[PDB]
Amino acid sequence: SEERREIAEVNKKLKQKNQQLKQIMDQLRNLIWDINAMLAMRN
Amino acid sequence: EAELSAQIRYLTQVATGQPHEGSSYSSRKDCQMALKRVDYARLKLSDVARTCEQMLEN
Repeated sequence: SEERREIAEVNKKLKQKNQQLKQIMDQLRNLIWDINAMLAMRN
Repeated sequence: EAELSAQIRYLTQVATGQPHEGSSYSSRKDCQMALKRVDYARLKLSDVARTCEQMLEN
C-alpha cells in the first residue's frame, strides 16, 4: 500500500535530476558549437 | 674625433631620405584574436562548472 507512495518520490527525484542534466547538456553543446564556429574560420 | 668621423661616414652610406613603410601589425591582430578566443572558452567552462556543482549537492 505504501509502496506507491514511496515509489513516487524516486520518480520525481529522478525526473528532477534528468531535467538538471538537460540544462548542463544543452549548455555544453552550445559551448562546443561556439568553439567550432569560431575555430573553423581562424585561417 | 676618430670615432665620430667614422660614424658620420657610416651614416653617409646608409641614408636615403624615405620613411621605410614596413610594419608588423597583422600578426599582432591575429594573436590578440586568439587570446580572446581562449578567454571565451574559459568563461563558458566556469559556467558549466557551477551548474554541475549545484546539481551534485542535494
